[PDB]
Amino acid sequence: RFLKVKNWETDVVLTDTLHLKSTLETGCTEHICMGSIMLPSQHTRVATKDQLFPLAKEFLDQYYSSIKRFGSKAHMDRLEEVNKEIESTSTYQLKDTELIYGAKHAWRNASRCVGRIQWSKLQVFDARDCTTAHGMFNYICNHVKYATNKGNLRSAITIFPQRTDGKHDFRVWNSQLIRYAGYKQPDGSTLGDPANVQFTEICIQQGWKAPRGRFDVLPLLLQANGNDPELFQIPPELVLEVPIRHPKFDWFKDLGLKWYGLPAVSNMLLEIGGLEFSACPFSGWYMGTEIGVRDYCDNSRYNILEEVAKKMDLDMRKTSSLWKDQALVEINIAVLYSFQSDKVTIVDHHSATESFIKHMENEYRCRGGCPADWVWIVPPMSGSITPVFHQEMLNYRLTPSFEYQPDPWNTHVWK
Amino acid sequence: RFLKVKNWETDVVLTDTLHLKSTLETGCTEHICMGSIMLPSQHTRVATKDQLFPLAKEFLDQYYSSIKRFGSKAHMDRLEEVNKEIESTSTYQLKDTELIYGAKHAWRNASRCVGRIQWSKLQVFDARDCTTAHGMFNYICNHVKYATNKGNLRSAITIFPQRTDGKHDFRVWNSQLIRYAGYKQPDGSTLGDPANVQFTEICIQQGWKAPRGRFDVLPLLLQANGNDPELFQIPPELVLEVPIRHPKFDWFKDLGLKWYGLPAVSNMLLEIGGLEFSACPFSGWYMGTEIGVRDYCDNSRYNILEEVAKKMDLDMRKTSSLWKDQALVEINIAVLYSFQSDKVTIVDHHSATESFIKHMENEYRCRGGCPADWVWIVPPMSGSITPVFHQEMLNYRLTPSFEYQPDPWNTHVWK
Ligand code: HEM
Ligand code: HEM
Ligand SMILES: Cc1cc(N)nc(COc2cc(CCN3CCC3)cc(F)c2F)c1
Ligand SMILES: Cc1cc(N)nc(COc2cc(CCN3CCC3)cc(F)c2F)c1
Ligand SMILES: C[C@H](O)[C@H](O)[C@H]1CNc2nc(N)[nH]c(=O)c2N1
Ligand SMILES: C[C@H](O)[C@H](O)[C@H]1CNc2nc(N)[nH]c(=O)c2N1
Ligand SMILES: [Zn+2]
Repeated sequence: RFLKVKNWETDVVLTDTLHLKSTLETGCTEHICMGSIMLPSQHTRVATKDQLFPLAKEFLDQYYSSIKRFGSKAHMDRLEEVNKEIESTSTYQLKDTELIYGAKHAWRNASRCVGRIQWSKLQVFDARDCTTAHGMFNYICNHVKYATNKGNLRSAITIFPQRTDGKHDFRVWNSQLIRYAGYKQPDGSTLGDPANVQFTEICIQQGWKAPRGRFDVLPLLLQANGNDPELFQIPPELVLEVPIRHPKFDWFKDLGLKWYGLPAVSNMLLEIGGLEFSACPFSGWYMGTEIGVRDYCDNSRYNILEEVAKKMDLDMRKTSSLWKDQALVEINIAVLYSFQSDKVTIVDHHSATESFIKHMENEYRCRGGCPADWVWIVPPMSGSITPVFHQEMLNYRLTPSFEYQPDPWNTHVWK
Repeated sequence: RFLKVKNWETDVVLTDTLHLKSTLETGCTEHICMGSIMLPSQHTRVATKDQLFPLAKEFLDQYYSSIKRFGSKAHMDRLEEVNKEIESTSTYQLKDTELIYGAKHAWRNASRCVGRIQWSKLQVFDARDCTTAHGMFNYICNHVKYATNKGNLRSAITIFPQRTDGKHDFRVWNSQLIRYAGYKQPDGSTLGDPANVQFTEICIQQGWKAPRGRFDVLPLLLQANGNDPELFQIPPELVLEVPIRHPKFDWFKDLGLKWYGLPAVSNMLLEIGGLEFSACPFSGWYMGTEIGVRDYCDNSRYNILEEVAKKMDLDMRKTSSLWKDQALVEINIAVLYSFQSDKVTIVDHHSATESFIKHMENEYRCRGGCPADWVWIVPPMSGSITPVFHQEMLNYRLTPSFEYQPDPWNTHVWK
């Protein structure tokens, strides 16, 4: 088919033929839709040689087709050359160019990502020569420094060697390079970030000297070629942080919150031409809601709506006073304010969602489509006053892609 | 299968086997998901006699199974009796009991409805004896009065005769029984409600004396047995309205807004046992966001975020001041306040979404499932601070159901 998606705020219509090239499955059948299951058996990530050539063939056929050298001799030699090498070694290696293309297009194809207008502006750091945890720590530190750029943030990805057998496997055990620690208390309450409490304990299991407080930058746990991971502390000077004040409430400093500048997802798996990159941390800059709404106000995250309402002196008795809503807008005004007053790159959820629509336009004109996940594109506050609420989005799974993968501490055969 | 849905705020898991009894299709394939297309060719509504018996059989098999008389003689006689009548007339008629059951279960199965905890408490008004537009006006007026109950709102539905040939067809041309008018201006701007401007013109086409202002209660356009529709004005005393003030801002009265108490969708189609009820207006009470967020603040609806921000004296220059968000919480505090201070039934979006989770529990315990549409369940503001943001929902199409249908003024062969 050649499906149509509509915007109901603007009566704009686009036509999607890109979904035809789609390959992977979604979890939805004809009789059930599953667009709200968080981690489906599809989106989560062992492969053989027979399976491997079509995936190389397909990938190389789009990559040459993109530089305007489709199916020619430079193409067919390269198809022959990897075909041969996949006979010989049963796997193969990517040209430096094929890696940059594959990486940028895994982001371009990430349907849950609102910020994809910047997909082509991605710095690829090739760390396929890495052998040790120390080498990983060094590539990662150089990633942080470059991406952070003293607050003028830049998108980057660092790609450690691809999985081979499966038991020799590079992994960053952190879910993000920079996260705050999470400790449980005597009464059972939680200090820091409740999300990471299990991870924080694994780091103490391996000998972390926790400064058992709130915003405690976790160390890195780096697994190299299947070996047992090792702890490393990012130099504090390389960890940029923003203290959250408000442009009205002088008591907002007293709240005493802060966040890190650099969102940098490290636990994902990067698929290119059938090869699997189990360590591939990637970074950009924050949309405000990801801190102000989710990090700070999720019930099982920092859960600050309590204290902020109290200090605003709010009708906190009734549910229908909307005191939760009132304090969520102020918390998000203060996150934005703080970040921009410190020259640290941040986008508000209005600006970013307007850009995604602009982006969808381009993707539909110059590519014939753009897979998008409305459940995840719409910002977690003020949904319908942002234009993506009113935009129909076809979700489908293209490749190259980022995929979820099981946490290594269940998989990793220890020793 | 026997699928599992998770809540990620509470780590609660439910098992869904109800989807197995599902019948209709959703629009999603294995390779595409379409859970964000507004009106899919599925959800929109001509049927023959061969098709008709299985649908009667299936419906009667669940209805007797519910009163604890599954497949017995009272059952088999009734299956024989409608089978015979479907031979004879090629259609059939529903027992008063089968109509109440079918109606309540069309609501129970409406996966986009957040308020379904009250599905069993539904007043069914059987208007299948109606022959004229005047009879329709009278059934509808009695609906409004009963449902409104002087602000203590009650759920009701009024069911005009089922479609037969297709060209003799009862329709309420209004989309809701009570809506405000929409007129265009000289400069092209819009007074009233821009949604209805086409409808408002059709009513003036048929001779409405528009009081060309804002909150102008539209007249009813009633089509009876295929005949050309006729205009009727609900008695003003039967149209309950709530003037919107704020519990801080004395200037909020000066804004000069008001809304009607009774949400009452009239343009839907009710499917029961294979029979199609083209006129079936149904009502309950409002969730606040439906007025404060969508009606009042949609760009192509009343679009009041401008004036409210101005009066709050807001940093309206930058996008990232979040002035749009700030004025949306106040507008929604004032809608709730006003409605409850006037003893008119209204639910806030926190209260209603907590109830839907409680409801989902019951539906999964005592029925094995509950189809839900996350795109439409999550409230259009403060999504993630309400528990339905964190709840995975399987969407699937059961029957009896409400279905969309084309507007009659394109279909109706005039004269
Ligand atoms: C440029 C600034 C960026 C912004 C503002 C941004 C924003 C977001 C947001 C809000 C989400 C939803 C996830 C959540 O809310 O927790 C997301 C998802 C995602 N983004 Fe982006 N992102 C950016 C850059 C990047 C980069 C550089 C990459 C890859 C190189 C990337 C790939 C992804 C992926 C894979 C997902 C998740 C898809 C899934 O879970 O299946 N993003 N992003
Ligand atoms: C009891 C109070 C009720 C509340 C608070 C409520 C709330 C809602 C909301 C917020 C929606 C989403 C639509 C939108 O936002 O525009 C919805 C949809 C819907 N509701 Fe309910 N509703 C109520 C009663 C009812 C009743 C009495 C019926 C039927 C007898 C019903 C059947 C439906 C249907 C069919 C839909 C739309 C599904 C679709 O578009 O496919 N609801 N409701
Ligand atoms: C580079 C970047 C910039 C930015 N601003 N935000 C992000 C967050 O992206 C991601 C978030 C998650 C976590 C899913 N959530 C935790 C439970 C649900 C997984 C991913 F794979 C992402 F890519 C990334
Ligand atoms: C009884 C009741 C109570 C309440 N509080 N709200 C509603 C609204 O329900 C509905 C809304 C729509 C319109 C869809 N929108 C317009 C463009 C998108 C269609 C339906 F079929 C509904 F049922 C109904
Ligand atoms: C159950 C549901 O799928 C889950 O809460 C999703 C909903 N949409 C989301 N959207 C974003 N951007 N991030 C999220 O974590 C989620 N969580
Ligand atoms: C494009 C999208 O499907 C459309 O805007 C939907 C999204 N979710 C919704 N949810 C509700 N409750 N009401 C709506 O009108 C919509 N609109
Ligand atoms: Zn789907």
